[PDB]
Amino acid sequence: GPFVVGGEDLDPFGPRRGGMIVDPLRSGFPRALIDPSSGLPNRLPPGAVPPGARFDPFGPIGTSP
Amino acid sequence: RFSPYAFNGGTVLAIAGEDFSIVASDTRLSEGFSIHTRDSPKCYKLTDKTVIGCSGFHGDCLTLTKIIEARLKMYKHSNNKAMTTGAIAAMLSTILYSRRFFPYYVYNIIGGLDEEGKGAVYSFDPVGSYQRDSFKAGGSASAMLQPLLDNQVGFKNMQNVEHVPLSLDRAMRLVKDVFISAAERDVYTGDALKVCIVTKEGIRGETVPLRKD
Amino acid sequence: NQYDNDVTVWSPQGRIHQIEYAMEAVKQGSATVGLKSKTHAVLVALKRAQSELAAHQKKILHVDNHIGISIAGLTADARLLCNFMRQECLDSRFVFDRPLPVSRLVSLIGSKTQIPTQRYGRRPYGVGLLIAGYDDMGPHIFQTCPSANYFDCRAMSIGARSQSARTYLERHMSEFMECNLNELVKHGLRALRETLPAEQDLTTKNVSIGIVGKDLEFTIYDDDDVSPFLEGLEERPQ
Amino acid sequence: TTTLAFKFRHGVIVAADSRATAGAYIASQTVKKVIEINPYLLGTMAGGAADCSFWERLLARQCRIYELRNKERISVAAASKLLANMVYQYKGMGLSMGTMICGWDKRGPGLYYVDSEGNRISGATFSVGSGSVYAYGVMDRGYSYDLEVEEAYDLARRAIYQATYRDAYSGGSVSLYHVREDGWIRVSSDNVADLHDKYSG
Amino acid sequence: TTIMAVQFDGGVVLGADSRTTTGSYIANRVTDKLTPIHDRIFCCRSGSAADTQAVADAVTYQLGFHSIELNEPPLVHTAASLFKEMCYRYREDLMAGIIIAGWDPQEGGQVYSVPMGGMMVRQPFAIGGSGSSYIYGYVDATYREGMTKEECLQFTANALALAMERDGSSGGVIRLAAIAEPGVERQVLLGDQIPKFTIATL
Amino acid sequence: TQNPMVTGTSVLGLKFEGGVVIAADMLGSYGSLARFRNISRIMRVNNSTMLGASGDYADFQYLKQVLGQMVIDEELLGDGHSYSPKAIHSWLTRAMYSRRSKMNPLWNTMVIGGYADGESFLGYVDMLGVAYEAPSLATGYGAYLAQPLLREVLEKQPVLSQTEARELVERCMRVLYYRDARSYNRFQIATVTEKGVEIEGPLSAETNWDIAHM
Amino acid sequence: MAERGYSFSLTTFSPSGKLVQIEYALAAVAGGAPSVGIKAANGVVLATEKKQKSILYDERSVHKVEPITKHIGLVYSGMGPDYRVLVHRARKLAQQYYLVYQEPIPTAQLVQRVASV
Amino acid sequence: TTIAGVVYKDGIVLGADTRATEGMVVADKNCSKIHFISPNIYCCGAGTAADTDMTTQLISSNLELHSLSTGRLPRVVTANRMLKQMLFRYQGYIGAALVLGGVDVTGPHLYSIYPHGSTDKLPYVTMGSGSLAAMAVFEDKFRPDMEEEEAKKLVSEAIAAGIFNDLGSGSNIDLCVISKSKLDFLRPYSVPNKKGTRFGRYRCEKGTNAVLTEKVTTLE
Amino acid sequence: SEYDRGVNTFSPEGRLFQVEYAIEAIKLGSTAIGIQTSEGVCLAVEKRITSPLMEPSSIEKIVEIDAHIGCAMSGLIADAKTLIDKARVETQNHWFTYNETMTVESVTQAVSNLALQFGEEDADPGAMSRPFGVALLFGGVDEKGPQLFHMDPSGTFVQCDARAIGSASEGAQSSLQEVYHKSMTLKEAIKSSLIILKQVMEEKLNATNIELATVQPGQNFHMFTKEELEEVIKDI
Amino acid sequence: TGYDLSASTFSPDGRVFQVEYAMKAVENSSTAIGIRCKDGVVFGVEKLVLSKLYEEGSNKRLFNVDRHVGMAVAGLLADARSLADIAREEASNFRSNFGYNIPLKHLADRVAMYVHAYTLYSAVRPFGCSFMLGSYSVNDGAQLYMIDPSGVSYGYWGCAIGKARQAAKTEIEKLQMKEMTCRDVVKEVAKIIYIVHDEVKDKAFELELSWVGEITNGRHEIVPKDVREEAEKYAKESLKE
Repeated sequence: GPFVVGGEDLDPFGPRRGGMIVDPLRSGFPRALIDPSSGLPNRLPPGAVPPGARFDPFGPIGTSP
Repeated sequence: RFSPYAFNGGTVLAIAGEDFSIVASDTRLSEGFSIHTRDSPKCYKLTDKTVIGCSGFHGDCLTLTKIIEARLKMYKHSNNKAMTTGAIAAMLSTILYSRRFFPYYVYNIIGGLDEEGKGAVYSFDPVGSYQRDSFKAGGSASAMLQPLLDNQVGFKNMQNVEHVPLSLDRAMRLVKDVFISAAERDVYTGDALKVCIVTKEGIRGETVPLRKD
Repeated sequence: NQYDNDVTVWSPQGRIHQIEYAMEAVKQGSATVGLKSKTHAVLVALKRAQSELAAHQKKILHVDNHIGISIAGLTADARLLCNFMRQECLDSRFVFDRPLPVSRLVSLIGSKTQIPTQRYGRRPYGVGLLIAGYDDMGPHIFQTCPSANYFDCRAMSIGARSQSARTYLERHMSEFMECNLNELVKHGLRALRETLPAEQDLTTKNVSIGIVGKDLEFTIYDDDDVSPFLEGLEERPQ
Repeated sequence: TTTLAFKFRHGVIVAADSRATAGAYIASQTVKKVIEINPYLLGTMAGGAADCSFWERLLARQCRIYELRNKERISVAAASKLLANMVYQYKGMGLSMGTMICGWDKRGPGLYYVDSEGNRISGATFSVGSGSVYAYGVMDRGYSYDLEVEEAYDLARRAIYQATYRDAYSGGSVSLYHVREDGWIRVSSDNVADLHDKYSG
Repeated sequence: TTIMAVQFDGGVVLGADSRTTTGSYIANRVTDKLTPIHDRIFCCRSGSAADTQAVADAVTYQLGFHSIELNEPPLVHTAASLFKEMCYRYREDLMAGIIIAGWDPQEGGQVYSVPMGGMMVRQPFAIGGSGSSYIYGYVDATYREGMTKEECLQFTANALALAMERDGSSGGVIRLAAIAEPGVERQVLLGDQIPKFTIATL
Repeated sequence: TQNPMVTGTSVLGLKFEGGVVIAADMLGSYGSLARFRNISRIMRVNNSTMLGASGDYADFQYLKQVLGQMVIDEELLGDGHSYSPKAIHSWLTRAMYSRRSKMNPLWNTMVIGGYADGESFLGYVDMLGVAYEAPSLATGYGAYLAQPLLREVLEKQPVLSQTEARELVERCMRVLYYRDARSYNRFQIATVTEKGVEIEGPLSAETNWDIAHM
Repeated sequence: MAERGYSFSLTTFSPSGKLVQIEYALAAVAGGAPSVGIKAANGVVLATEKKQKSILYDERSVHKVEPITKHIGLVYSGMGPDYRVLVHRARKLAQQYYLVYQEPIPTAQLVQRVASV
Repeated sequence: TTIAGVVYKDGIVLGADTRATEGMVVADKNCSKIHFISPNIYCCGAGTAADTDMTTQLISSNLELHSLSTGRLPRVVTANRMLKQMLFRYQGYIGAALVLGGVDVTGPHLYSIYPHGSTDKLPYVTMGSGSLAAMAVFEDKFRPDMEEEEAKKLVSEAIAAGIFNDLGSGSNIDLCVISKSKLDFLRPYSVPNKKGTRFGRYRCEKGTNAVLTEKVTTLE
Repeated sequence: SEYDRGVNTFSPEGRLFQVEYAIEAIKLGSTAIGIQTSEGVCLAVEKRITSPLMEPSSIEKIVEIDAHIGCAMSGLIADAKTLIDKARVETQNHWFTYNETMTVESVTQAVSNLALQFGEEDADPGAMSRPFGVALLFGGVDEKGPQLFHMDPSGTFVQCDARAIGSASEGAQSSLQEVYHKSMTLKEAIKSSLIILKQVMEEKLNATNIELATVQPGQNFHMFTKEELEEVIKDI
Repeated sequence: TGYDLSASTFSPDGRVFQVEYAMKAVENSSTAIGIRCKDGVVFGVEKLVLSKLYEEGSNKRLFNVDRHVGMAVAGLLADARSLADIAREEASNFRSNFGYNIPLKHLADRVAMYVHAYTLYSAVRPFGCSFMLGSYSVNDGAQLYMIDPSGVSYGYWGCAIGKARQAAKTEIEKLQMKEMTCRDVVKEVAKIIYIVHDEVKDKAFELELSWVGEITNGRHEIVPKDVREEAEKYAKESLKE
């Protein structure tokens, strides 16, 4: 997944994506993937947290309902 | 499903001098929002002149370091001599590309001395694309530390500044300061800084504490 | 006769002649001596030169940081065995992160060398090894044979005219144990010199020394590193 | 990435930028995107740096073996065909390479474009990379087979400079190579800031 | 499906319902889910019918060959181990929860549970199938140490009747098997022989 | 293993002066159901090594069988060499990484405790091949609930006695029973010292429920 | 133990151009029990002698005349176990032919396949 | 498709409808769904028709080889074991479901075999899209140890219920009666459905069709 | 008479019969001489032309393994072709993997590891049925300076200051023992090699009867041209 | 002539001479004996010291096939080591498959079948060793089996293999082993080994003793040094008169 390389370095438009150098951290690697609903008795609705907004997890990873 | 990868943090920095090479890393191993351990250095001594730093998926780092050790022993047996820093870099590039379709999630920086005695630094992408550099930061705080090394070591975006050759003491101070800043701003960097200094007199290790929060 | 051409053919006397011929192949090689003290294991090999303008053939090889061997017999067979042992040691260090015990390596060598002696179209390994190692059990001297049999030895010599060396080792085995490194190497050198004719003397050209110990990795002294060990050796008693 | 190569009366001019990007982050500004395969053969990097470097190193090994076996240097067409056949076996597996094989052989100057999709076309002028459209425009406006050597150098430098100006994944310095009958030469390596001073000023 | 094996001093008591369903349609209402693996070893099958049948056939084959070779009666632990090995080697391809119960000259009555995944554990009693969830509290509150064979049969019949009443995938008749040193005794409970519990009304 | 079926909860490890202590509850859960309440998740490897595992119990049984066979073979050789806790840890790391690289992982997180040559060993291996040593360990939910307390005590007092280590382990077990829904109040405590490996159980923790009246 | 067989032919040409192993197999056949086959206008009769060396044998246990299909029969002269092997192979070949073409194999086709074996 | 079978006091009665459909269109009005396995064993098929045909043919060939080797009458248990092992090792990719019935030295046996490899030994079984109507008929009227005529009537009633209550079944009723002394392959056994008689005539005469080119080849 | 024994049977003296027979086969080849000096390595081989209609330029008894390694062969040249190809492939593989040049010793070891890989049973199709019938003289310049190596089908390889292989290897080696010394220059080595070749060759030495190549520090493998050979043979 | 070159060839008399030659090779080795008593099995090997340079315990002819199974060998030592590896693999596989320790009879049968597999083809050579298997368990008691190069396996009360096995058998027959214990059987085995050894023919030997039984809690192990010294002293004093 995040190991994509050379797609965007060869053609500005096209299905292929990726730069010249492989870097999962720069290609949407989950890093610490936490559910927004972690630490909650109920699951959050889809789109509750807008991307780019300051979010504080309600609990650690693994406490998702 | 099943994910064969995980991000365990860790920043690796290397600076090549005129007669020295420095490889530095933090000693914090993590996963998600937790800390696995506070003493897990990312620097490994390969030969008397070469030190490698590996960050990323920790299982891949362990396997890759063990494979590199085995290959160095094989080379010493087959050729009756130890590998050079450039030979190690080329071999590591081949090893990383051998897993092109299931890559090692490792950020590799090789720091040491070349055949002329000058400091050599090699930076690797996970599939083996590498080049020789004078300084390089890799890992979770690479984007934080690289511009500062460009400004301070490369004297970039500066005018009326003499390009004085980098000395060992100044490089050590700079490495300590940049890792202090990284520990300030990066959540994966902290709990210690381990510095390996590669000179013609051997390899010297040093430890500097960082903040634990 | 008709029983001496195949390794799968027993003789009416209960013997296999191809194995004995491979033992003769081992006996054809130049003499080497292995001996150990309480803390060190030493291999001294008498190298041979094809001509006056040819370098003396390598006889001591690196296997691991704690294991080295000296060969006598077919050199290609020796290289095959050395590669197998190196791979086994590397696998041990990769899987368990510890040096492979010497006895287990020797058992693996014997198991590998037994297989060709029982299958049609194969031949015994025509090389004999002296193995010097150090591990948690201390120093070890081992001898392997083309018959796939191996021996744990206090001291041993294989190759041409090794009987005199074995006699000297028999004489001085009582004091081999408490010797220091220099004394042990001198004992090994005297045993090796016992294999040489009177007109021939030990020199820096035809002597190779391999040493492993508690605080010392396996090291080979070949040409100029041999002179300190050669210095102090008395003249041949005749 | 912007790499260009064109043939003219005095050989093949090869130019490239030196910026490598990881997402929106500039990983390196000093990448050697022109690969010196041999003293007579050149290659270019576009797409995956590791892919291009590895497969052109394999091509260099193959060319050296060919020279040893046949006691004669491989041709540009044969080298490009070898690279194309090598990369066609992994088609659809994710390799991203766009390269130009440039050299001089018994047929004169040679210039082939080879990509991981399987294309292999000989041509006069080529441009590969994300900034290849701008370089194409500038080069086509300024190209002629009868160009002088200094004029060809200026054209290649200007085209790469404009491509780096308009493309976000192109930058660093312009590396210029000239392929002649007796091998190639590394002409220069000029930083984009110096070129901006020379051109705008 | 509800299956149940209980151990008493002289041996074991096995029980199962007889309903096989394809969705909500009962394809076989008189199914026999108690499979004899050897003379004194039975197995209770739950999950995929094809997987359990194939595994039981293979274990019967292997155990018969092993017993013929050794000229000795097989151990219940050996049958459980064969089931466990087969169910663990193919845990991704099989859907089989097995209960192995039998009698041994060396060990007496034994109940082994091999659930999906391929783990093996010895228990005083075991329950499996989709209907076993409804009777966990009942067997927890009702089981006691030292029950005789008749008490074990009554306990198994009661638990199976409750599970069949509550579970839609369970029903039909109750098949019981008692295994001891003298041999194996089998019986079928149907109609009014099945224990009755009155429905609470008003 | 793609989908673990019967799983074990957190396993704790703690080094003290003279050996290591390892604790794990005796429950195997089938999802949310507490199905097997008398299983042992701690194994004795040899006279100097013990092992406790979380995750799929069938995979743990397979690994127990393989490790026991390895120990049997090595003792059959009888040449004076025995596997150290570090060697067992390295072999486990290699096996887990090999399984992960084939997309057929052993769904387990194991704690290796040992005492050889007068020094304690505590090792962690997960299903992905991530391994490290630490003075204290806690897998699963214990990494969030039990590890902070052990780390706090070790930060105040780096070296603990056996009694203090056992008391801290009991407190961590009580906290895990309070706050972990997949845990049980019936656990084992295994200790390795110069005298060997000793496994104690079943044990229960004393619980307070006076906040129910608040 | 080694499961490999000999990869060289045991039947080879002689200086006179004869395969003597085939001639010796023919001698083995000629030393066998008599067998007779007669094609009549409306059928074929296969006859052979089966005289056991003792009365302790069970005459009803081993049959020298064997059916291959519902319309093909076999009888031999020579070595019995070889005949058993060829009978098994002929039955398998006929069943394969029926599986492919869904009609019973003609006698000529089965004869050709057995001769090929 | 409606296939059914019962065990009566002296043997096996198998029944099937003779309609084959491709989607919602009837392709064959007289389809034989009862397959020969051995002179004493027959099989009714459902599912992928080609899979059923090939599986029944292969098992019949193997049983013929087995009976030729042993010299004895084939057993229904042997056919059941072969079928279930072959189906299981393909993990249901061979979508053949079968009603297997026959009489041997042990008596009459009836099996239902499913594509994944699971079998059931029952006194009466139904299969196909009309299986539930036939099963209702069986559960309403079946009694153990029926006579041959009563069993034939019951199987015909079950197949008729499947035919008249399922859109995938129709046409005629085929019966296979197996006992230790005889085998009765009744095709057809009943004809409950027929084409309606013509009320008029269609226009179809010589010369109605225009022809561009014509080529005639004389066969000697 | 030649099939009484397998390819891997020991003699009562401890020698494989086939290896000894290959050693015997070597002695039928043309003489080749290698001399190693501090200034480089020189290789000289007798071409041994059979007919004047033959083109001597097609005989290649000296080959370039790499830019810094050369090989002289004696015996069955068709057998040496595959060994030379293996050596070239090994050098290129080492360059690919490590971005450096092989040492002469490692190349000789890699070639010698193929010598005993023969046998009938337990062999893949296309495996060697017999040992090679060639002796190889490997001369090159690496970080340890110029070096000369000798290889034989027994699998043994040694470093040599000056060695001769082929039919006249006995007389040439005795001549090599006298003329050679450590302080020898490259020109002296070439002159002595040509003198010994002229002594041992049946035909008169000329620019077409012989091959001569040199490897020196800072210079690639260089095969002498006809004018250079004419210059060297001018005064001997 | 030529009927004795392959194990896949019968002699006109109906003999396989290669197996007989392997047995002859076995008959040239030193003597190892094993005695079964009412509570265990004791093994004793007359290990010849060919050279004084060899370490003590070198070329040991007693093996631990399993935790409960011991092996005493005679003949070619490399073949014996390969057969010990085969027996170890068989025991490990049995425990892996069926989940419990292999019975000694079953292990003996498996290893004997493996040995017999080498007496049928020209591609392989019959094993040049014969060995004994001893074990003890609560359920099965003491068991002792011997396997010869032909692949024949029998259970024994007292067995001897090697150069002097008829004299060793005569010495063993004087023992009422069915009522003795391992403690006395160790001394008796030592005495028999010292009796059958040839001082004139053989320069020196080591006495290798091992046992499995209730005194060892069902484990096969080397007889402890104290008991070994007592047994050696008793054997020497019994040789003297």
